[PDB]
Amino acid sequence: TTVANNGMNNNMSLQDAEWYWGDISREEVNEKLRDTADGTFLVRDASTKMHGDYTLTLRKGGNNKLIKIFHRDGKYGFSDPLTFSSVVELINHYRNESLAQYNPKLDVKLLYPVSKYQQDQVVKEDNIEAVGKKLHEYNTQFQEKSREYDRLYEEYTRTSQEIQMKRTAIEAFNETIKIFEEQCQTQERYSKEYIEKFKREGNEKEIQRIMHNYDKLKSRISEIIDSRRRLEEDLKKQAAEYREIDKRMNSIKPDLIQLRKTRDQYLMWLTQKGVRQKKLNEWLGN
Amino acid sequence: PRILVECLLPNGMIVTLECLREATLITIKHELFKEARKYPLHQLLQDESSYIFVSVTQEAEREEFFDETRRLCDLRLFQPFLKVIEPVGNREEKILNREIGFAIGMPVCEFDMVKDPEVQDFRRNILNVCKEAVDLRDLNSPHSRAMYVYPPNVESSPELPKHIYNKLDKGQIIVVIWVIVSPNNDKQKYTLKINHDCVPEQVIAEAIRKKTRSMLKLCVLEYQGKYILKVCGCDEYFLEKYPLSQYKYIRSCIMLGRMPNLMLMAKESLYSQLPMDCFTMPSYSRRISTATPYMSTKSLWVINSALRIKILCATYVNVNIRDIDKIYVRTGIYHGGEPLCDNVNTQRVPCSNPRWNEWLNYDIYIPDLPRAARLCLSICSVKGRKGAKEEHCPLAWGNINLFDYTDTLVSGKMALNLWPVPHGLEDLLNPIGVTGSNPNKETPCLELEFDWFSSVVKFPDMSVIEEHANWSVSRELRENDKEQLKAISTRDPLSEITEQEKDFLWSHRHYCVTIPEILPKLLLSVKWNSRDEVAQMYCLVKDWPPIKPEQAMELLDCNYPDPMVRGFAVRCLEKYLTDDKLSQYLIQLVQVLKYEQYLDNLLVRFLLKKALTNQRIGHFFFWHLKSEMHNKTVSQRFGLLLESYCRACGMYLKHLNRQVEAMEKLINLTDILKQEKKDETQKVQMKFLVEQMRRPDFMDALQGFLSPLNPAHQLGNLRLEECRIMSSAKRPLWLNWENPDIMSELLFQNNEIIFKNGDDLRQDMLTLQIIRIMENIWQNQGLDLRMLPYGCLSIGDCVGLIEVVRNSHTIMQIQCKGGLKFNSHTLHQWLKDKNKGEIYDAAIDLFTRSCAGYCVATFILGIGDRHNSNIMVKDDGQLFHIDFGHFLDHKKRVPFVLTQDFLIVISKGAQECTKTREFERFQEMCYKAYLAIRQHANLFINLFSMMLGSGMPELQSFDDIAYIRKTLALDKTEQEALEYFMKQMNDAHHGG
Ligand SMILES: Cc1nc(NC(=O)N2CCC[C@H]2C(N)=O)sc1-c1ccnc(C(C)(C)C(F)(F)F)c1
Repeated sequence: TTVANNGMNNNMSLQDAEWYWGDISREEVNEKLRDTADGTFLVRDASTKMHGDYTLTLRKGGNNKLIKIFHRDGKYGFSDPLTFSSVVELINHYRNESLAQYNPKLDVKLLYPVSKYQQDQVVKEDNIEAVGKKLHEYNTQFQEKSREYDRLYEEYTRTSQEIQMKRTAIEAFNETIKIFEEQCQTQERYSKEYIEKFKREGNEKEIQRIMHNYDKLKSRISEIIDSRRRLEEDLKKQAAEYREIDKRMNSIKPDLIQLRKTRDQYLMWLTQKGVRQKKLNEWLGN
Repeated sequence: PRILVECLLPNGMIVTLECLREATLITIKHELFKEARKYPLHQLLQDESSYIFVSVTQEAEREEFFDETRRLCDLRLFQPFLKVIEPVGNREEKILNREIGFAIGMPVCEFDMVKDPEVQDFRRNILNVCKEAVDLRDLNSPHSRAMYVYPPNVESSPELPKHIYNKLDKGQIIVVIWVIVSPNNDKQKYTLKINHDCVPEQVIAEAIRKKTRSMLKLCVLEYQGKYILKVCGCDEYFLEKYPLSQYKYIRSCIMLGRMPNLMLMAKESLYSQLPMDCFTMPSYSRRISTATPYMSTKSLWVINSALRIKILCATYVNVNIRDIDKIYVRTGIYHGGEPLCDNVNTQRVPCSNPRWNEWLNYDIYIPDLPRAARLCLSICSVKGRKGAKEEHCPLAWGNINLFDYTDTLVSGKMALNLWPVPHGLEDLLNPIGVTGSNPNKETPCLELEFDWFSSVVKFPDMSVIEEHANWSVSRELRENDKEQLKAISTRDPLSEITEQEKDFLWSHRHYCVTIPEILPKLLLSVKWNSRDEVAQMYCLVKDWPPIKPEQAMELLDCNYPDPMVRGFAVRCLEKYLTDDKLSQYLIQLVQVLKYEQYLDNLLVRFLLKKALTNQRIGHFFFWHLKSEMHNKTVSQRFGLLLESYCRACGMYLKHLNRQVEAMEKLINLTDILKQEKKDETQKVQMKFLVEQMRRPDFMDALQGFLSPLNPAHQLGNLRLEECRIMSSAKRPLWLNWENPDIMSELLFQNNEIIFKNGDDLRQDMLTLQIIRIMENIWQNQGLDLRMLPYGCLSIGDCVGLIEVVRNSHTIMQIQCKGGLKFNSHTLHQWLKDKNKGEIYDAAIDLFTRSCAGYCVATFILGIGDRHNSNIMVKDDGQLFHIDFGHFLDHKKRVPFVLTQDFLIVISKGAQECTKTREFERFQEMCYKAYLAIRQHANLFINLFSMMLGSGMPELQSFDDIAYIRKTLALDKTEQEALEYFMKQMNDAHHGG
């Protein structure tokens, strides 16, 4: 949540405020406004980097609605005329009143600042050596864990290909059994009126030989049911392996994305604090 | 060679026969029937005419093997079993269908057995396009079939570039005609003289009147209809009545300064060379879709209610109960990537019992749904234990069209399978994924229940929208807004558009008919979750003037899913886009085919019609969609398109299948080269491949097949001595094939091909495509920064082909050559040694210009660390980058640092490379190249935005394209971008 309570000085400093963020690109402002609700807003330095354009990215209807305020004769406002002086009292006036004054379509007035120092609350150890060691161990843990997640995704793809080709092989066995059963039914239809006549004329050696090589058909279907069984047990345990590998990447993905979020916020902290890559690049360049 | 194959005779008795590996069906069937007659119960047996073999392939489908000529190894049988049964079907349809299935890798009867009615309606309606294409193919047979089988390679420019118009002797091209006219195939030279303005009719007339020298009206006319121009060594034929400056062979000869190599082959010989193609209607076309559901109803604009969707349960979420506590099915009503309303979430049920039964209501009302509404189910779960802060992570995603092919709202309880999460997906839903259930069954499935009206509700025809357009209006400019509109028009597609400007755009629409460029911004300035706005915009689009194709393709990527908008864009494409730049942009249109919510629409009709009327376009279309059978998200749609193309492409099928099976067999080689061979210094390090290609069954499968990188190039006898492997990236294949035709010595006696496995050659194709459009821009604006986009083609999952340009060497190559036979002057000295003399400085000029081609390129595209091995220079002084791969950001600056050796070579070997006279000329042409790219960067944003749903692990959404947006500096002005590049090219030497 937002505590606000900046103070009694309404026309306060532009550079340090809950609304302000400075010269930030679209990627990280899209990261900030994601998973937000109505009335969530943010004001940054504009994409043109001109003198005081200072666009706004209020959230409404699931879209980062990109309001731009003007810089006419040193004043600010959503659109002409610019009857309001300062941006802080502008956003406070839209915190007090609706947006129906300038345009009718907008309904939400304002609900939630995205403060620059809300994330700064959870961070500590302002001294350089502590955050240096913390960033080093965060980076090596992130590298090892990203290698583990890449291995997990490779295993997931390999098991998906294995289970897909085994599923196709099982379907091929199913089609083979269907063809063999249809052939068996057809030959029963032909042979229900064939064997007993050659019995009636009195000879059985040909019948026992054709019965022997007919039993070869039932023998063959007997081992191919065995092969389909050994491939279907294989399919079931490989599906279980696929499920547990998906469970492992289920466990590995979310702490990975929040660790990446913390790494990004630490990069932002180093950027705003002013120290660039001086000694951290020496370890990674080895 | 000794396979014991068992056969199911239709009398019933069981026979087993030995079979050879190379034996065909006729070779084995004769002794099969012989020893079947020898074996007892020879009563129902008769001749082989009415008996047909049936077996199940390794792709798990029974299919009759009517074609008796096929070998045993071509059968691809999972088990050595055959069956003997009556035909009970058609001959030609079944050989055609099996060949189609071999060209896809999966048979047509898979399409037969799938019960999705949209698939079969697509299969019915594609034959309309096929029959129209083959009717226009033979409307002027065999003349039109000549342009089909061998396509002209012309551009859309009747004129010529100005800086190459001065490269000739006052607009005149010296060619050589290598016509034989000899029973003893004697070759000879006719060096001959043409301008550039005339069509090949005057060229063949001049060749007739100059051929008749040294042995001297109607004769010229009858030889005109009996002779034709052919490029030597490669199968391009000059056919159509075109001004001959557009043929790419002639323009490439102007580029490189080489004289063109042509001949006069007989027209009737070419006509007899191409076989007559046949097109037969399918068996499923017998069924007519005239349904009479004895049970027209009301439309969307009479039913007033809210969108209520009830979630019942998931089948089984694939989670772990130990570390994950609760799950939820946060949904979203998307229009591409734009949420049409708020993301309504479900309850936070535990993962033990994934049952919801929640009637999620949505802010959108029923009449205000757009045509391309896309529900986005997503199983994502809170897997973080924090105070008043929930950590969210996607697990399963799945998109659903709210309207079907019938163009009606979905209703009734229905289950649907969910796709797994993509690699590194930032968003919790998936805006860009296609609509449809997962074909695999062992993935989590979830149940939905729409607002069951106990009826069907139909989105109306455009008459209702047209009347509502006149209704809603009832419910001369200040030029500042006009120049504001002009300013909006020049903005890139990823421009930061504001609702001040969006409301300005929507409030002034009938005044936007003056400029056509403003349309895609007007796409983003309308609320798709509206009733009047969509009707107004449809009324505008119906009366909207046509668009240049470069930004008419803007309406095609994932942000513009509207069927009417995409239909207008496709209409503008077929009205304006030409064949050469269709084949240029073919990869992008192939990837746009994913973004279609349906199967049958106008884009697929247009791309099929252009593919079935052009061998080059159709061939590259087939290979581009064949490369993505491993992508199961669009495997069905693209497989249907391979089925349609292979139905209506003609005899190229055979050639196609040959190269396909060649590639497939070659792919198989890399499997043994990768899975079995993963070590070093054994007895079979190189001898194994020599012995394996010494096998006749493998080498005969690589004979006489056309090159997959170019249908004009044809591949013949393999040279096992000149085939080897490398150890550069992941051990690819060096393949050498002699060009079969006799006149091959003019261009190249041998074709070299890299066959690469281990890396995805799909982003490399995109990079080389970018290189080719920057070539086009620089040639059009008057700067010959000759940089070569060598041909590359992905042919499946992590498999690709690269055509080799010869007389090239790495920096590592020349460095080790100098060391054996290191210093920072070896490249310039080597270029002295290759081509000295009066041409040398010109080569240096080329080496400057190609440098000015690549460095700027490698900054704009953001290619990775260009070291000394992933770059090669030619003998004529031209460099090029090969291992592109990681492009744009790909690791989250300073790409392709200008090395010292460049500073020697461009500066003529001077010791003080910093302020030589040619260096500021280099910088000036770099500036001009960047500016010429910069007013054409909207096309580049379009072309990269039409690649988001492709599936590279380094281009997903609007998180990567900001890299080219910030290197191209669309936010900045021209001068700020200039000083940006003086900054980077001043720190290129870290001070210079
Ligand atoms: C366009 C191109 N041209 C070549 N030509 C020679 O290698 N030649 C030609 C002369 C002899 C030989 C040489 N000196 O060495 S290789 C090549 C290419 C393009 C893209 N990827 C590759 C891979 C995958 C093999 C690499 F290198 F990255 F690992 C190669």
